[PDB]
Amino acid sequence: SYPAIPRIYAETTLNMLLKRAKKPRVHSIDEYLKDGGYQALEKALNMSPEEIIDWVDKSTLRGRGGAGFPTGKKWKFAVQNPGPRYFICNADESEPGTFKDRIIIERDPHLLIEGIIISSYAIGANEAYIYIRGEYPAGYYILRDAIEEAKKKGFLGKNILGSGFDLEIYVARGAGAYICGEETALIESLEGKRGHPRLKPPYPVQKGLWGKPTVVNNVETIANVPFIISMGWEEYRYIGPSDYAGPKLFPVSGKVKKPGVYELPMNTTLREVIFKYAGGTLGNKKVKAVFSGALDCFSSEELDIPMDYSPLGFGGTGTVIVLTEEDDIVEAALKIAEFYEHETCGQCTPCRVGCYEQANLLEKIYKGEATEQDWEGFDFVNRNIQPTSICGLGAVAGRLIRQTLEKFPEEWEKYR
Amino acid sequence: EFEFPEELKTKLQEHINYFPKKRQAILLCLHEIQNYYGYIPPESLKPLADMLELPLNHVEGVVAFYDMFDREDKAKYRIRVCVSIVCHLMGTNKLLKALENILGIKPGEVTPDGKFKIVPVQCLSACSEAPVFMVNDDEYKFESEVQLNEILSRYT
Ligand SMILES: Cc1cc2nc3c(=O)[nH]c(=O)nc-3n(C[C@H](O)[C@H](O)[C@H](O)COP(=O)(O)O)c2cc1C
Ligand code: SF4
Ligand code: FES
Ligand code: NA
Repeated sequence: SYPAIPRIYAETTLNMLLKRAKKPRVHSIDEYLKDGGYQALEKALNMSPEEIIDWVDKSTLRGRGGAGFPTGKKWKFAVQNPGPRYFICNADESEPGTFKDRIIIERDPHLLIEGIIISSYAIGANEAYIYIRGEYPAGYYILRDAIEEAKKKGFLGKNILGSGFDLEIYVARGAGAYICGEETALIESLEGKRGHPRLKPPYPVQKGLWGKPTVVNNVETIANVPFIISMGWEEYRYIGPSDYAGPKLFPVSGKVKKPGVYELPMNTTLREVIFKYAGGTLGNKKVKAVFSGALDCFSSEELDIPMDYSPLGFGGTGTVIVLTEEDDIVEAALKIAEFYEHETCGQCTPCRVGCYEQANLLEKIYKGEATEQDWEGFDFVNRNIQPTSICGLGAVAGRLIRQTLEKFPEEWEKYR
Repeated sequence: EFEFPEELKTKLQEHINYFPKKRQAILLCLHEIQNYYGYIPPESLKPLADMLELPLNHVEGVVAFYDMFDREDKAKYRIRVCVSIVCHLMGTNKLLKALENILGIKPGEVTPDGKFKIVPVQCLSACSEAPVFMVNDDEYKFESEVQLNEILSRYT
């Protein structure tokens, strides 16, 4: 028995990452094995670590955590440095609108565990971690049980399947900070400290957990690793566009008929995600904007863009929050400002004071209590959260809000 | 003078022995303490620091940093209400109004019996099921006051 989880709708056109996770229930090891589960691990243990890295590289798989670094290349960088090495599964998923990772953790934990074992073997890590946000208690108990199921079927522990490879997967819990998804802050939290990002360089692949070479990968990235080994890199590269190949999970929310997670190729357009798959809008109202998580804002004129990591593409993590004609953009921008205000770790002064002031002044603007000085101050602060910042949060805290100012000036001017 | 009840001490020692290094268990221990008492008693920090082999200052800093931990209000059930973008768009205010009609409390408040506390939180990452809330570890989609009332009646 696990804590209650809402039943998120999940649909797939590829039947890969959502093969089992399209069903809202825990798929235990017996059901997993019946589908050919852990057979990719068996094949991997018969291959050299260098060969697995090459396949993952040739698959063109890129990070699903937001930065899109090529996964195979990240592994090459880490194995350049001497051991012991560490493998970390980033299950901190806390960005507004993003709920793709949890459905893998909660419904197909073994797809994630298998991915972790293959990845750990590829980089020579004998100790792996799952760092899962504190607000996923069910996901935590499901992973602990699944790890024990894997241990009993001999997929974990010492000398896994007579290969001489040892691995233990430890599950760590977060405790309320979005910043703990930042790979260096996650490592600090795993070391039993406050989740404060470290100045980069050094990068985790060189000096991470206990100053040792550390590979941090997102849940969704790791969930592709069993498919790459099972299918082979070539067959995997055939899925979707050849330049942005493989399956991709799209968490869709807001004013859509069918909100949920969609497994689609990355040549799908934003308009197709909304209208062809998510069933269009609630009450057939006009789409006003799409928020790419708390990162970007796309207008109704930008829906024909592809859902890939190209510069003109959707980018981010494929997070789709739909706002229709009746949704106030200034009220929406305030919710984004409030997010960054609550999440800055405060190490950097323009980030600490800029995230606070952007939200404080925007609330004044929204409530009709802003002076002309507050209006000018708001514009200044929004353009000045980034200076001296040592992590991605300070660099993006004003991005989406700046885009609503540029794309919806008529709406903002109504608040003047 | 402060002592952890044996049943808690045992669970705490298990977390401390779980990771390769003792100090890595700090967050698991603090979740355990809060689940046992319904908050983090200020007096529990010194015995925990000793067990983790960390200075009291380090533990206090960690408790202050992580938002899930509450050192002030003892509450049997924590009602975490998402106040972020998607739940806002889909009905956070309807959820809060329903909670006030049922329990008589607003965000940050605790009922007179110490049973329920409304905690406003950022995105719980169940956005397709907005407006979202948790009741301790259980997570739900808010539908209506009638539906919410039935959910809350399960926490006695
Ligand atoms: C403020 C901030 C929050 C982040 N949150 C997450 C998160 O919840 N999950 C995640 O996997 N990556 C998150 N990232 C990105 C990670 O730092 C990192 O790029 C990623 O985990 C690497 O894995 P990938 O290459 O598989 O994408 C965040 C980054 C920043 C700057
Ligand atoms: S940029 Fe912001 S969130 Fe990142 S380390 Fe600096 S203060 Fe913390
Ligand atoms: S915005 Fe409420 S759960 Fe994501
Ligand atoms: Na966290």
